[PDB]
Amino acid sequence: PVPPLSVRPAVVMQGSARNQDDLTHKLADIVKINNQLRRNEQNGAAAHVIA
Amino acid sequence: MNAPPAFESFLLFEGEKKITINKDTKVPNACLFTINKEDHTLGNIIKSQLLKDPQVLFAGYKVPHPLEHKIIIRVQTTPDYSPQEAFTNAITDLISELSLLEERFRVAIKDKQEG
Amino acid sequence: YNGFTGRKITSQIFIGPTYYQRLKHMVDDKIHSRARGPIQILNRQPMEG
RNA sequence: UAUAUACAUAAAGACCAGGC
Repeated sequence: PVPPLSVRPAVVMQGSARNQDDLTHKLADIVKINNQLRRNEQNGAAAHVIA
Repeated sequence: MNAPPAFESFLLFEGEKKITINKDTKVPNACLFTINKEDHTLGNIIKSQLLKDPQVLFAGYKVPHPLEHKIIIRVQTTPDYSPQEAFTNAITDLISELSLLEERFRVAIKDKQEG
Repeated sequence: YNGFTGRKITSQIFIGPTYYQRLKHMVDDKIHSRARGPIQILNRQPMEG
């Protein structure tokens, strides 16, 4: 589950753009690697790299 | 930021009566005067002039609180002498004292200079 | 002598010059009052400080 | 003549100093 924007609000900085809560980074690190794990199993099905 | 104005002690704004007279139901012939914007200078003179009057059973003042400026003077007199009469004769007797003191202090000055 | 009534004070009082310090702590900087003001972003509760 | 200018933004965290 991915908790809603309320539970992980952004940070609006008038100086430059926005900052993001810890979860939004911690959830980005999951979606990156989950996707790398999507391709390997779908493309090469290489067994030792998945581990 | 909450400090009250300095002038707020001796100046009356709109609607404040100087004196407020309220009868006292505990006692016959008892009255209670309320003087706004005064302090122990004025209250103590009168109390001590009321206790010379042999028809005055009780007289006293208090400042209810020091940060608000008003005096509360209870007076109880003997029957057939009104506590408003007691408090007026007090004020006219000081004026007849202090007018005698200001004249006797002027004589002692002229005597004092070159005499 | 009493200041209000003029009369002496029965017990004798101990007076002398003494050296006092005024402290960084004043009431104007410690005073605070709150009614329906700013509100925290995440908790929707009142701000701190 | 009518009608209008209504409020939001300064993040959060860390350590340090002091208060009762």
